[PDB]
Amino acid sequence: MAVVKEVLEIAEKIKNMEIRGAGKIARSAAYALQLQAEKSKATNVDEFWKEMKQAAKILFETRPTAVSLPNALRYVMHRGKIAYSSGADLEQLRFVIINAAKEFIHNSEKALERIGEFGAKRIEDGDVIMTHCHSKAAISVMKTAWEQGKDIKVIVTETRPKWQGKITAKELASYGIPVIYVVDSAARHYMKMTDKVVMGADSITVNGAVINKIGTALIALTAKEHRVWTMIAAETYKFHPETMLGQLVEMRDPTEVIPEDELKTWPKNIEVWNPAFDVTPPEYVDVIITERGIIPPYAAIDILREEFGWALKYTEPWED
Amino acid sequence: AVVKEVLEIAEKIKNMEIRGAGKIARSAAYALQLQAEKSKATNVDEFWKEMKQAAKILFETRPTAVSLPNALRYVMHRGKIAYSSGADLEQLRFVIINAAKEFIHNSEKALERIGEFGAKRIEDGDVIMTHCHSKAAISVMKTAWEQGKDIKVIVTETRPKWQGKITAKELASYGIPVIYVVDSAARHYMKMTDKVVMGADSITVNGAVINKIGTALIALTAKEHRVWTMIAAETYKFHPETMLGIEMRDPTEVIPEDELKTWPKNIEVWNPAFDVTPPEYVDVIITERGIIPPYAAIDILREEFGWALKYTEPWED
Amino acid sequence: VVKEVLEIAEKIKNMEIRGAGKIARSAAYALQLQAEKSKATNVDEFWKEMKQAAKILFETRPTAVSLPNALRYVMHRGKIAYSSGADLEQLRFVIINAAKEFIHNSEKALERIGEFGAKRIEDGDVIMTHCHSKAAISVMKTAWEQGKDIKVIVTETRPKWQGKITAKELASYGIPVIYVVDSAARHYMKMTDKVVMGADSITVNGAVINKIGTALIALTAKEHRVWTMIAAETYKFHPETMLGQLVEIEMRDPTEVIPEDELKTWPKNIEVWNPAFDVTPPEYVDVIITERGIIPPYAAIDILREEFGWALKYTEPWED
Amino acid sequence: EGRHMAVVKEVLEIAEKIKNMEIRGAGKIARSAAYALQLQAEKSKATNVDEFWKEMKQAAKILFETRPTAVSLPNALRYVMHRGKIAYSSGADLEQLRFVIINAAKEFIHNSEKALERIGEFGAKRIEDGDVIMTHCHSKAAISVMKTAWEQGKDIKVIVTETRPKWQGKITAKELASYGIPVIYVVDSAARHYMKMTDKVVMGADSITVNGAVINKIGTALIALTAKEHRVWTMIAAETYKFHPETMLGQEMRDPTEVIPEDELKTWPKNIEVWNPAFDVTPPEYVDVIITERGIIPPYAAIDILREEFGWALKYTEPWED
Amino acid sequence: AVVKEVLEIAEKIKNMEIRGAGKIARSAAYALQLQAEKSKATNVDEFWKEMKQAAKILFETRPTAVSLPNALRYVMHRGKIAYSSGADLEQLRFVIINAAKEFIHNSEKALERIGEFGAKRIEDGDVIMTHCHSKAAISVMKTAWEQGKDIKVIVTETRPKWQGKITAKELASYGIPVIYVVDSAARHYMKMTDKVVMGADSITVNGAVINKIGTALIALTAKEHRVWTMIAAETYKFHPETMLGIEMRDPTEVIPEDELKTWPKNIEVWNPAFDVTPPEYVDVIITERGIIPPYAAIDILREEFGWALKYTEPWED
Amino acid sequence: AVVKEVLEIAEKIKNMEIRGAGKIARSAAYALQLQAEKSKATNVDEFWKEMKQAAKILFETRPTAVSLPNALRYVMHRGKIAYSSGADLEQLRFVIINAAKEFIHNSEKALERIGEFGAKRIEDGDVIMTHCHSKAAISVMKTAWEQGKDIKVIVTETRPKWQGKITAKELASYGIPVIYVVDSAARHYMKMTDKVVMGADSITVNGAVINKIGTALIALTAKEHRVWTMIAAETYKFHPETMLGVEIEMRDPTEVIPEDELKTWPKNIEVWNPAFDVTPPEYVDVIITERGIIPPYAAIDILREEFGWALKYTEPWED
Ligand SMILES: [Mg+2]
Ligand SMILES: [Mg+2]
Repeated sequence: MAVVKEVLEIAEKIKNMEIRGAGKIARSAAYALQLQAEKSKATNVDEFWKEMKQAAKILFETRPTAVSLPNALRYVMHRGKIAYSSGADLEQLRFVIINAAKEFIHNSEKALERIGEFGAKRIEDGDVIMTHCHSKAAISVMKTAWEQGKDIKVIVTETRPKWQGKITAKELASYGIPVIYVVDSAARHYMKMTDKVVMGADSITVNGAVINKIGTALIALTAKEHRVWTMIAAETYKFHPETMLGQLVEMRDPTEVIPEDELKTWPKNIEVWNPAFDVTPPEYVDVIITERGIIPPYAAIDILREEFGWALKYTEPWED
Repeated sequence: AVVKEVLEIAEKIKNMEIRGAGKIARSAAYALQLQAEKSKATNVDEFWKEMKQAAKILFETRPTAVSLPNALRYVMHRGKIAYSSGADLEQLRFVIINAAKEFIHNSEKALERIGEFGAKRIEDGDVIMTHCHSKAAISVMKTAWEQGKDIKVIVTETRPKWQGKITAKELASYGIPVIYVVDSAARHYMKMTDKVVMGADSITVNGAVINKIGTALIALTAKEHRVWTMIAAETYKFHPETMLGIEMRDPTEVIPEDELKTWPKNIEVWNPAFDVTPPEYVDVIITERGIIPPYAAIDILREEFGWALKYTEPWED
Repeated sequence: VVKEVLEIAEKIKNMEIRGAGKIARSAAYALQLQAEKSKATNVDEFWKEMKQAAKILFETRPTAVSLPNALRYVMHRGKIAYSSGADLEQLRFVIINAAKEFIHNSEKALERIGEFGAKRIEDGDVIMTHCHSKAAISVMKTAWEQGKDIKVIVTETRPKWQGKITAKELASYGIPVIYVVDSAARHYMKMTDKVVMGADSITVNGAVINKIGTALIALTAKEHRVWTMIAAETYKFHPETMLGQLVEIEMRDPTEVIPEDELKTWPKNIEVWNPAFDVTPPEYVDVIITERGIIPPYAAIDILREEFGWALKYTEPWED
Repeated sequence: EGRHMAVVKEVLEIAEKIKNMEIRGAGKIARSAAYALQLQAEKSKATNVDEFWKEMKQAAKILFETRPTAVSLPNALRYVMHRGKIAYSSGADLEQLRFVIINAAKEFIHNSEKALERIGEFGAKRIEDGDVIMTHCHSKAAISVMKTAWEQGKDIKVIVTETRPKWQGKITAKELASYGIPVIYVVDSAARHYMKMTDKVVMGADSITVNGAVINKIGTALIALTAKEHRVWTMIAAETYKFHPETMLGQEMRDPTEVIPEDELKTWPKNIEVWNPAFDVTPPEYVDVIITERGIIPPYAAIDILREEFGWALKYTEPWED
Repeated sequence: AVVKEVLEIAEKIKNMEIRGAGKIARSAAYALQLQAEKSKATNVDEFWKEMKQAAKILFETRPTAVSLPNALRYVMHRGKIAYSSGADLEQLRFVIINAAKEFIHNSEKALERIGEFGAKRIEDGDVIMTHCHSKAAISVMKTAWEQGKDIKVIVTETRPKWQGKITAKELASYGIPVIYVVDSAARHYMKMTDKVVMGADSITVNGAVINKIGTALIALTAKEHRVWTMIAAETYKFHPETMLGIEMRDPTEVIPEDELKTWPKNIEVWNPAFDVTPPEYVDVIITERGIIPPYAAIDILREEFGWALKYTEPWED
Repeated sequence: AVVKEVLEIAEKIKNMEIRGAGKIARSAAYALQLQAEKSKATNVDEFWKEMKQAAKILFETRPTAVSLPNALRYVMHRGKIAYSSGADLEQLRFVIINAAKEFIHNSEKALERIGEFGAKRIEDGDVIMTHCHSKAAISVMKTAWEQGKDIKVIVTETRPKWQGKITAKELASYGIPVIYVVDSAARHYMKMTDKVVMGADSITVNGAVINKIGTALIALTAKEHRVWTMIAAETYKFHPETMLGVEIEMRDPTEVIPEDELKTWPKNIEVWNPAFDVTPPEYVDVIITERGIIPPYAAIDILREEFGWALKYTEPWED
């Protein structure tokens, strides 16, 4: 073990969750690799690649759950592993790893903006838009469309149990966008007057299925039933290599639904389940809006391939 | 030319003292009965037009109500049929009182009988999903279980007013295991649901179901999962009109007045009471006279309340 | 039969008078005169004068639908009376009476249909229509006159261009019109709230026979979940089926499509087919707007039975 | 000394004709743009791979900007440039790079020249003797599939839809009739009525979206909808360079007088607005296969064509962008 | 007070000397005819009282028989109408006797009639895929062919009892081209099938069809390929209840006893007799009175067997 | 200059002496391995020629088979990359030999791996339905059962050859509770099925599955009931062909109706015994290969990345 202090610190903040959010986390791990590369005591082209992998394993293990973390690492390590086994020199390999990370970081910092741009192109003047939860990426599409002078109205679903809809209603209204706040159970009733559906995603599966706050799949279902164009705004680093459509089907604190004081006063045979997400089938989603462009759900695997060097080779860049 | 025994009820109905689909329809019937058990009518002619007022009276107390005009249509139809065919005082006065009593009884045993029919469609081990707080739907659940059927109910929260808490506590008290979830979880758990049993506010001539907001979403994913879906609704909830192709409630029902004051002026809170569930998303409707296909609603209107295409209320010109 | 009966039949055969309503009313009028002017001295002798009277009108244009219905309406009621041991005068009365009743109702049909349909039109509704249906237009004018702000998308309706007539007519009343070629029906179904069309005839199951193009529109309306209404008088309901033997209605003159001049400029191996109608399955029709009220398509048979005494098993009222 | 103009005159000349529209058609344009890049590579006076590559990118940029509405144009550019960008980045020298580019363009032009014939053959594999085929508008690719099947000895009858407002069906009817193919001319409204006696639907395309959706003349989607309703095998004949990386339109209202002649329309109350959309969008689910010069593929493989043929991927720049 | 002949026919239906939807229906009806033709009653009320007794006894032989209750409903419905309208002994006796004859004659022309109605929907050059061995369905094919139509029939094996072999030879006998294949080949050959014609054991109140296992599978792929799917069934096979949302035959039908003895005990050979085909997967039902949409099944229960939202059968108090 | 053992195995293969997807594959790979291990070439160029000739000799034996050519592509594609890159004689031999060995090893542990991956997607209590007799499919269930996961398996008879009996008996042995039911009952029991797992005779470039007749019907109903459906198949079963835009293989009619009984049937009757069903990729959630689970529409990527196939290129042993 010969990893820099910088790296060890970043992983500490990640492992303890001092750094949260797909974007910030990914940006952090990429930057950690960048540090291990800039300030490295190495001397040969193998000692460097070795310690580079040493670092990536640590960062990786801070949170098995974290979705964007593994990808930021794969992004930087795949290009590195390719330049490496290409016979590249020491100072040569270092350069590769630094620009890969720096390019990742920059790309990520601009992620929310570019997604907004790409999604706004699919937003028309007079469009009534329905959304769910509190998604920065989705909100960025609506905001950009409004800043382009497009006259839109956003139907915000409450999003029980944590009510993320309130934050979304207030945030959107703050920019001056007309908002209609509604209970989740009303998504179908108003799908009849919705032109576009724009939601975010915790992660995307290899089949292009969408993992997001419960209710999401319900909205997508009725949107599909009404031929309402449905877009999912998500960064490339949220694309996941495994299946979840029939492999997962995370349970959260039951008290999020029924308050502690209230829950204890309830019968014993009544059980409160509070599932965090549901899985939206690829067929219920028209396109996924990423920082690199709009793509169809089933193109998810191409993203995993082109971006993070994924393949059934089933071996992580920092592995062998 | 109306008895106080009538306006006696109309008042409470018009003022909400007598509230409930069942009770309101029964009182309306009872009213039309008294005017037939305490009336000073010479012959059948002064008698009939004497009730057309009693019916029209109650009819205008709450045009909004659904079970209100059906109760009236029930008796009055069987009255105008005999009347027209020709009848005297004690001839028509009879068919009237007779019908009113039947309806009233048929109603008192409604929830009981609906549970009966519904239970027959419930199997041991059936996981059941429901919405809002329907006595009709709950009766079905409570009967299957009281027949020795091992059922487990998934109760949806049912925002904005949380009728789910009521349904959850009530069912658990009967000793029925309950699983409480937010409305948004309806699709997620539809995968492990066997039967969907919900109530109704009203039913349309096409067999469409008008019920608390969210009901159509559940029915939509039930159909997506080929889950047998039943709507427990008594005959007098059948409307002779179309609703497919809107009743906004108090916005503070969703966001409290004190909290809603803070919110920006460009944020409106919409609180629709119901949504409309298409007949194709409902397998059968459980009435107190049997189980029927949704689109059979038009037949119930004809048989039960004497509805015909070229129509005119049975208590008018 | 008398003379008036005969002089009306020719004005029907020679089609010197047409229009679902006009001929129906005229057919009923004839039977009325036969009743009002018959010199029959016997009841059974009178019943025979009516049967022959009707048989004569019926044979003028079997193809016509309203005709046999006007006769059925009047004759079914006459036949019933007769079988109850009704006298010469009671039957004459029953007939004359039924005839005038049918005539009156037919006279108020367009108006009543207009009223019934307008109740199903909301302020701000975009309505797509096809051909030039007096019944459909009546629904639109009536809604507009109730103060409802509507915009009507009028389909061109080749080959005879009825859309032009409808566009000019609706626009003349102040109703904003969008005129499009038939091929754009799907394209604009996305901004349509309601579809209102007429019918040449309705089948025993609620299937609609109307001007070529109608079924395509209804097809895409079903695809977009757009409330579809057919405006049609009760006497347009036929006891025939479309689920059984394959029946394709009249083929019209090719020159309606390609004029004679242009047509002799074409290669001989090109045939110009010009079907008048197509069939809309009852599954693509939400409601039919009749002068007696709104009904689901599967109630069509109820109209035939209760209104025209038709019976799957029974015979024609003026037969035997 | 090595004095010379960066972009060669031939390129500016070809670009001119495409800009002035002197050159038209998805094939001809794509062919001319590719040929320009070929000439640039054949006549460059550069003396080092870097300068050459730079001039190459200048050439493409000029061509790309002639018509941002022409769909085949940028794909001809991507085909040649993507392959040049690869050779270039891989450290190839002037000679090697010139060859790669010149060879790619020749390859692209040859494939385009043979595209109609090949689409014709791929489409015919799916046509059977006695088949009743329904078409729309006037598509050379689609017509090619029909003439090819008819020439393989397969008797077919073609139901030609009128295709208003511009009446392209008349052109299609006369043309098919001329090759000796029996034709049934019909109004657009009759599509569903005759879909029951139809075996195959073969239409063309103006462009194909990333999702495999089809952009074609108004009415195409309607026909496809009723074909699906009836399970009639539906094929869209389209060259690879018509595949686009965008969604839906990727951008059209034509002149009202195309539908209602001016002399008659000046007679109509302003109260009536004549809407004449050029295209409609056909969902990939109403299309069984797309017939390409490289073969038959399902609609959702459109993204594979973009990648393999035009080195397309989720990048921020085009192969000729710095 | 039932007459000898009624107890005789009743016993044969109970011990099954009389089997089959048709024979059981015509027999039950004939029994009612006899009770009415030989009744020794002299009072209209005593007579009707007998008819109900005789009907109750006939109805209890094979409770689960489909057409049995309907044969009784047809006759007894027209009987309760005449009676309740105030008919005299002679008149009621005539109505019942007339209603039974009508039903029996109708049932005897059923196959012929169904065949004719179905054939109208069979174009020349059509390819038909069938299942099991249904006289009704085979009647449609035999008829179309007899009308001079060139059609080919694809016959599915129909495990476990190979009823397909019977249908094949039979059809072949008439000189109809036949294609025999395993059930599993349903979908693979759907692509070449113009129309699907199959029989039915019974039809539900929703228009769902109950028939030999596999029927619903064929109907599913048929709708997948949008092929016209017809179900040939007699009106008396329509039942007032819902099944969708059955009988388990002996495993020996699948794996012979001789061999099933070998197999490990941790294996179970399930052999259901029927499956439930959703009305959505069937276009029309071919009846002896006409071609109807599955959803029009309720109009047949009403129009033919006087079925309504009542609680009692025409022979019950 | 084709080595002895090469013409040797190419004989066993063309003579059906050797049969099976895996076996004929590994065997074909091996052949190329010996050709490389015992070649008498002076330089690379002449050696490659020998390799390209030994390959074309194995290929021409059954030019329509599926596993075989994928075995050849696996080794030959890797050899061409080397050769093209300027690989010297010994190097190229090394690449060839080590590629044949990867292919053979990977192929020997194919079933274990597939069962290992498929098992990850099988939950405790799950009811699995299958068709025909698939070692790969069976391997998944067995692995799940041996994982402690309580599972029942509905086995479909699978006429006309009754492969269901074999599968029912086999799964029984491992101690797995089986439910035998005729083909016609697939839908009736899909209502209680949690997962569908079947095999494949091959996979097309578009992800469509070619398998024993009746396979498409089951996937059809499984799509209707939203039951997670899985197809277990070796990567070398992917075939660079399309079914999109005739009969695959008509088997002897006697498997359906015996000669003794058929001989008595009239001319009018004609029995058709298709061997395969074509299952659309839309009715298949994932394919289970020795390298992991993949969506059907990714079949083209397996052909490209595993066997180096590309529509615009020629087989690695051509020219
Ligand atoms: Mg009805
Ligand atoms: Mg791909």
